[PDB]
Amino acid sequence: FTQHILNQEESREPDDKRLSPEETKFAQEFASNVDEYFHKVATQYMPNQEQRIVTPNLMSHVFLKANVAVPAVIVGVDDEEVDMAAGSQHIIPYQLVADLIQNNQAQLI
Amino acid sequence: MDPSIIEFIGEKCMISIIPNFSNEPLHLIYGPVGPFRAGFPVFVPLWMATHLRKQQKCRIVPPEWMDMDILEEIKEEEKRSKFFTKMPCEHYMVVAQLVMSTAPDDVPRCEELRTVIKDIFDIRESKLRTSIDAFIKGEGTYAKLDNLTLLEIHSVRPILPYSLDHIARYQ
Amino acid sequence: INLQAVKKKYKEFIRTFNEENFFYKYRDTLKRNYLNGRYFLEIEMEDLVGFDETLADKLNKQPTEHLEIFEEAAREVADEITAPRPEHEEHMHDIQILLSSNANPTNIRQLKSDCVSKLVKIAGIIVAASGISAKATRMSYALPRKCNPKCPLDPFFIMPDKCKCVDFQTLKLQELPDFVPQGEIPRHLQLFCDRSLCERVVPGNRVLIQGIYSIRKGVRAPYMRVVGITVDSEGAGAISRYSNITSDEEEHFRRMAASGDIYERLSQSLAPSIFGSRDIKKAITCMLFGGSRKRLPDGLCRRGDINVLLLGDPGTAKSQLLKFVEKVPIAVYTSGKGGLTASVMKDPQTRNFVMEGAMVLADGGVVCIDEFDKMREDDRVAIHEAMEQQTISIAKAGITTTLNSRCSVLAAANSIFGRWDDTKGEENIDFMPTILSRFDMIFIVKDIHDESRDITLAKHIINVHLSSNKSAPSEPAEGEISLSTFKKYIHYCRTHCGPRLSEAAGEKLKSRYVLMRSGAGQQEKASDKRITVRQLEAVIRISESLAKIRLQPFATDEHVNEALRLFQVSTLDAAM
Amino acid sequence: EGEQFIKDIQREYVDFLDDEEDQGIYAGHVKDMIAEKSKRLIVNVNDLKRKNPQRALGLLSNAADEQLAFGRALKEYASTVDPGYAKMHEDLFVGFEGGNRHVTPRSLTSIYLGNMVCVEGIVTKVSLIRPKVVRSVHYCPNTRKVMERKYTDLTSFEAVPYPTKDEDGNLLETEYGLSVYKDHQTLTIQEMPEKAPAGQLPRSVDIVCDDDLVDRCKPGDRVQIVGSYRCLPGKRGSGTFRTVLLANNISLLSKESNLDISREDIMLCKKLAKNNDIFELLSKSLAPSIGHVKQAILCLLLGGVEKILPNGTRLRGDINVLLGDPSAKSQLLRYVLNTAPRAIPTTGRGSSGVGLTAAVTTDQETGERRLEAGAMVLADRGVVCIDEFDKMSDIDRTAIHEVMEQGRVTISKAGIHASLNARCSVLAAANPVYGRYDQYKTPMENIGLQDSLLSRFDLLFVMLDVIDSDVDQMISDHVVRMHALLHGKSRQRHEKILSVEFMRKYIHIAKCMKPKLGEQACEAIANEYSRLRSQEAVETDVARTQPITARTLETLIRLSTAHARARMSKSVTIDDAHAAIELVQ
Amino acid sequence: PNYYSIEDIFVTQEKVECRVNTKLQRMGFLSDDLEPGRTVNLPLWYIKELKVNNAYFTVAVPDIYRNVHKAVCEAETTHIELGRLHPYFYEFGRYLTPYDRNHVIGRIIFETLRQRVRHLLDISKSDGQAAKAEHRLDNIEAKLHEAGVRTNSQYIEWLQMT
Amino acid sequence: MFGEKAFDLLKELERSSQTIPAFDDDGVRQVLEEIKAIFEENVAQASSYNASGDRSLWPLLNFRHAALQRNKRCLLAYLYERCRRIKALRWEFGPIIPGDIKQALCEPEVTFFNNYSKSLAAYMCSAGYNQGLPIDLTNNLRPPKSLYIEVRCMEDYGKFELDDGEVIHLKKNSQHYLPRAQVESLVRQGILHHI
Ligand SMILES: Nc1ncnc2c1ncn2[C@@H]1O[C@H](COP(=O)(O)OP(=O)(O)OP(=O)(O)O)[C@@H](O)[C@H]1O
Ligand SMILES: Nc1ncnc2c1ncn2[C@@H]1O[C@H](COP(=O)(O)OP(=O)(O)OP(=O)(O)O)[C@@H](O)[C@H]1O
Repeated sequence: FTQHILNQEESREPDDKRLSPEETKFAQEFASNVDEYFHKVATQYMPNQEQRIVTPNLMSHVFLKANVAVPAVIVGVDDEEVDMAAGSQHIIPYQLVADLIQNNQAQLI
Repeated sequence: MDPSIIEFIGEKCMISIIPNFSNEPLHLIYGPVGPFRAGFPVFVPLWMATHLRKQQKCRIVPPEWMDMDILEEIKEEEKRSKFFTKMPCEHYMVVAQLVMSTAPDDVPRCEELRTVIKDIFDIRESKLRTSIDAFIKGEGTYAKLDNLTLLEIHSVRPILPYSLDHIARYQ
Repeated sequence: INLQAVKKKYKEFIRTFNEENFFYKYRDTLKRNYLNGRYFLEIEMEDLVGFDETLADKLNKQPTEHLEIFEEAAREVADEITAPRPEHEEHMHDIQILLSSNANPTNIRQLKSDCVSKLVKIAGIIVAASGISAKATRMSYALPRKCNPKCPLDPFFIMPDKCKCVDFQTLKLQELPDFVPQGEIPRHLQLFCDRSLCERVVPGNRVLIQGIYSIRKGVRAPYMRVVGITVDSEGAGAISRYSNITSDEEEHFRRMAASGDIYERLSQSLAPSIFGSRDIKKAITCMLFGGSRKRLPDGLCRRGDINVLLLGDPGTAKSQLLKFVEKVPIAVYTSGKGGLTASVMKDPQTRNFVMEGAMVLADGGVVCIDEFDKMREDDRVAIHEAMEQQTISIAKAGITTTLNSRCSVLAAANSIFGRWDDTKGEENIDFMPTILSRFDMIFIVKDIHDESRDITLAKHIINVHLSSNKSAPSEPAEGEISLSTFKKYIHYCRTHCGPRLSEAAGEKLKSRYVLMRSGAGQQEKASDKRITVRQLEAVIRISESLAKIRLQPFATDEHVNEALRLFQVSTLDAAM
Repeated sequence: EGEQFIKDIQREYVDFLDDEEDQGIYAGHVKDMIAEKSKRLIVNVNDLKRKNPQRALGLLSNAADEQLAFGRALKEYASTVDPGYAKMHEDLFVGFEGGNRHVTPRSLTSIYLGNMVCVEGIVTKVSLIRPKVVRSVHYCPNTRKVMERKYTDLTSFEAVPYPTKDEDGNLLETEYGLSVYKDHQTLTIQEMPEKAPAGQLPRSVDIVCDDDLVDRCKPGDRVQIVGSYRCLPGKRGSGTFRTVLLANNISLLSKESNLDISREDIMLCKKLAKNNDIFELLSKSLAPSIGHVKQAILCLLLGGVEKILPNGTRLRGDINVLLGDPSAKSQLLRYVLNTAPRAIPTTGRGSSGVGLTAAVTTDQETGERRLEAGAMVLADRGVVCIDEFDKMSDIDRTAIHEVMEQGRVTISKAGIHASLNARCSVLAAANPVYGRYDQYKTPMENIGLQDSLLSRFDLLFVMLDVIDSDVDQMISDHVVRMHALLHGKSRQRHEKILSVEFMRKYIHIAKCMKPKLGEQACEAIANEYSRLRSQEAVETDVARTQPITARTLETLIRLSTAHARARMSKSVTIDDAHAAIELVQ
Repeated sequence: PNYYSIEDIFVTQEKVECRVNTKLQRMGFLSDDLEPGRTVNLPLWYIKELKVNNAYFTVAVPDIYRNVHKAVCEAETTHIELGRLHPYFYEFGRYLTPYDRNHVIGRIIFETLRQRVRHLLDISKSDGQAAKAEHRLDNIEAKLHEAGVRTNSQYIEWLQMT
Repeated sequence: MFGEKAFDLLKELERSSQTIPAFDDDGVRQVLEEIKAIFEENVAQASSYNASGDRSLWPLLNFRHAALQRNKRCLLAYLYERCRRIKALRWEFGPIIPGDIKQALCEPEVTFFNNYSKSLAAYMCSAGYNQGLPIDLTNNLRPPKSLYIEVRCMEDYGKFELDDGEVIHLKKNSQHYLPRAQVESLVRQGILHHI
């Protein structure tokens, strides 16, 4: 995911929440290196004039563990997230829920 | 997902045994451990009974959910369990293997338990396919965990979803 | 008793099979058969001794009942595991069992009254067997009198909407050729097979068998069936259609393939007792491998395999070589005296004109013969035809079922007066050229003199012919070993690859054949007195065979310089 | 009336009758309102699954009486829609017509019992016919009440069933006329065998049929069928088991009328007919995989032309030819077996049934006395090929003389005088006595058979192979070309204007016309035959000019006729003369 | 520039049987002028971004892709058999769907692969030796096929210390 | 072939699983002699009056675009799988025992290789300790025991053990003055499934 991680980090460069600095050290090291290795392919005729992305997808179905109210604690998520529980799960994807986990309300396995 | 990765999870669980020593050249490690003196129980995790029983130091005994009778009535509860059944510690498919591997030099009834635990294992596993022969319409807000365990569910995890998302996108 | 068996023993037997490593069961095997529609299971006969010490000694005496107590135990132990919950046993289903052993094989000559209704083990050979009619279990033998105003004396209407159906095949067995047929001919026997083992044995194979010798009606009749067949390992006694080869075998195989010292290794493979004759031998092995049977949108199903020739003075070991080529996937051998007709006979039952059909029996195998010479021409024309189109036709009575068979062919010969013809001109064959033309190889044999060769062929043979020598020192040579490997290896290599040429091979081959035909025509004109598509369409098959060897699909003409320098032997042989 | 669900099933097949799709189309103007009266309605299972899946796959799992319920519902419907044609008071079986499970005759294997499924195989054993016994409107003059009694058997439905002295001893005049009858039939199928493993014998099946479906092809064609399974008799309750098939509509898979032939495809044909130099194309069409004939082999593929007189006699219209040392003559005949209809190779070594029968029977179920078939009537109105001719015996040759030349087969097998209509042509292959030879010794006597046949055939001819040192590189060029799409667009072509399928589809009209002779063939043919018999026997060719007769006329007219069919010019010209005759010279 | 995978470019190559509506110029890889109607094969890359409403080429489907088989195989979605005459058959519409003008194909595709949500009841094991059912395959279902075989083959190794 | 060969490009490493004899720099030479044969046409008509500004040239743009796509991404594979497998064995050892050859370094790969080595340098610096304790992480997993003895193994070559012994002959019978810091590299490269 060395491609558009950088877009969020230039959105704010978050604090200790999102990333750590040495990873950014690595990221710029690698992003420079691939180009200076591409050196000996096409750099006397490198491109003359967006589309290269790697890890964008946010719908890989995961398994949730709820940890909360045995009734349906309804929270910020797009679907009918009804029937939340204390020991149970109704499966969902990750786009609609990157919210509970940042609350540490819910868990994965 | 591995045969041992989840033992770096599951093997941390606790049992209670009796060692044969006094306190060791060091008596106790600063932590939840209790003091070491022969002839009496002590409560431990499971990354030592491996190390201990074959180090020819002590005995070992199991928890209570390992028996015949409880694991002969839980199955007939499971038969009508249209959803799920009773769950003794929820990663009990691995403590059994790491117990019945070494321990049986002294443990009682070290086969018929294997019989019943597999007899529950298979029935619940075959249950966990028939979710799929009814799972319709991309229903990715409705599914089952209610008294499920973990050591079965890695036996599905990389097959279905990794493709299910980018496939049943259409609905 | 009927139930104390199923009550606990068989029912818990499968449940109880336990070695840690958590494999040692027949439960998981049963389920992984079930999932894929197979409906069978295998066992040994000396594992029950690992469970008890009596039941086996009861299994031998009353097998026919025990082998149904098994089926009941099998399904009542398996449908519990069918149940995911009570909602996916759509309906139960029946199974058949297999048992095996390694005890000892017997011979047909001891199948007598005492060995009746009793388990056995034998080892024989097959000729042919029937088709697949039917048989079933129940529906809605004596069908007694009572009826169930009157309804008289056995009015029973079968309800075959409500009947059932299993299989029926009637296999066969002939003996082996080393158990006193010497002052006799070989007898044989007919058999019986039940549910899932039709299309398990084609005729022309070596068998192990587990069976039982039981009757149907004091001169009453014999028969036998399968009680859990298995097969033979005469090197690879039965490795002819299926695959219990494993990734280990594929690994060893393909690791042999890339080993680029295998072909010159294999030019010394056939004879651990014969000296010399290596250029003769570099393409007796490719004949097995075969090339490509490339059909096209038009008609041209062009000739797949290749064909062999040899004629020479005796004293150069022709016979042993051809017997060895028979020995090492499937093939048969006659020589002369046999056909031009095929088999339109008549079963005296029903009086029809059935077609019994034996170039049929090499449809993936091959055939070898000696003496095309000393068998006259009334039976050469059907074989004129077969080996160019393989559409073996029939037009005798009111049937025109031009069936077909893909076979190759190997030819030994004997010319009159030795090399008398072979020095001078046109007495190479005495008969005709269009079966000398319609072949590929052209390899003559001579026995010329030289004292060094004389003395060497002297001592080379003595150490061979002294006291059954080769126990120790044959395999200790480099790589000249294990025909069994060759059998299984071929039955891989022929049945995978679909090779064909490159670009660069085509022009070089065309120019080379051009020079060949031009040299022949110049020999015509440089003597003031006197080149088929077959020669090109055959020599291409040696490139086909070589690429088959190394498993590369595409092959080069520099790879094939060996092949064309083999064909050079033919060219400079028929030099005149 | 058995289990009560049967009537739910009746109304559930009525539940097909909702709205426009079946309540509008499938019932009404369907057979009797359109007045074809072919009782069998056309069913398609897919719509059934699309309406009633429990009643769709209930059928392809069981057929106890669902057919009968279909028929009951159909009569209940048509009795309302149009009772005038409701006077056929019988079962009125229907389609079940329409790849769920299409196993071979080799694999009708111990399951599918109680199912309705698909088979393929050979049209074979086109066999004997009989009628069937149904029900009869009996009568008694003493009492004058026309009673009734229906008769069954298992091959019609489940159950199993003449009256004399019925009530107490009164009269019984069994009244026919109002007693009815179906038509009945029995024959078999064989696996189209070339899917065989020739280490095994292709297996067989058994099929039975019924009334309005009877005897719908000739044995020697390819076919599809879709039918159900039944198995009656004893099986150690008394001795083992047997099979039979029913419940089907017929499907032949080698026709042209199967094609939706409107007035447009004929329009393309007749448009392109104006193109003149198409003969050289169609010659280069037949054998795209091989030098070398086929300009005329085409005419052999056009049958011929039949010419009769008032109440006199008739002639045979077709052509037969052949010419060569070994190495592309025994690979140019499989352009017939699987290019064009009714093509049957024969052996070169097969006796006793090229036209013989042997008439053998052995106590048939009925009284089958004596008959079998042959290998020419199979090829009526078409063609035959053979390989390895000269090695054939000198036994059956004279049968070839007769049935070729006389154009009728009027034979007897020692029991019965026989006559039929077989009007076909034939080929074979060729081999000289001594291998590679036709030129230095003589052209003739290198063949070695009677000089009567070249009258029966048409052509004394020649075929060889080699070249000198200049053109040898040219044959190298062509051989390397044989050994893509480039420069066969220098060959201005398309894979639809030159192909197999459209090429086949130019059969119908070229064989439906009758391109009569004008007059201007006459003086040409006469002067040319004059020159032919005069000076064909000089300048190195005296002995190769023996077999001329007055038979080159019927061949010439066959030829110009055929060539007049390949463009449908309902007339005949001098250009047709040249294109027809240049072969002979 | 794609949803990559190890099948990086088995992606935009699938050839079709597109028709012609009006004229073009200078076909290049195959006249700066042509007729209205001449059938021609075409790849998928350059056609990927030429404006479904715009009409150089026409409403155009292949014959296996033509609605007849595809309809009777959303009714024969029980044993529609594949082989290798069209090995991949699982995300073709994941470009090609909207270009019909008769909106048919997406529902077909989804039902077919919803049958794999119904199908792989059985494929749960490697019972023995090498290869079992290795030619009814799209080579995206082959991925998860090998994957499930792996997970079971290692889960086996779990089943004891084995 | 027209964009197929990368599956052929890794085939130098077809046998090189864990019994590897050696490795090479295959499949770049004629293949990037391509790219200077084609740029001529790819930028031939740039804003040209060659066609007077007309729509027809759109296949050419996408031709260039897809050509770049295939070329660059096969390059990413020939880079990344090499680095990744080498990264596996480079987790099985530091630059203590580098590759079998160091002759198949596709020349610019010095930067690539050594940068990843400095990936692990950063790893060591921050992880292990804040100052950086290079944290023994994937080899030499003996519980605390003796420091200096030798033992038996199974015939490895490459012979790069520069660590703290005079000459130890790192194969079967590398059986000589071996300290702990000498033998600090091996757990799995094909060596000590058997002491
Ligand atoms: N070149 C050889 N090297 C070693 N042994 C040989 C050789 N040639 C022949 N022999 C011995 O002689 C026997 C082979 O004779 P073979 O049966 O081939 O003669 P043949 O070819 O059948 O003669 P003919 O063709 O006239 O029947 C073998 O049993 C072998 O022991
Ligand atoms: N011009 C050609 N067209 C088609 N096939 C050719 C041509 N030239 C050579 N061949 C091939 O060469 C082989 C020639 O053998 P062919 O079948 O003609 O023998 P044959 O004429 O049947 O022999 P015989 O007449 O003695 O039975 C065939 O496989 C054929 O495909």
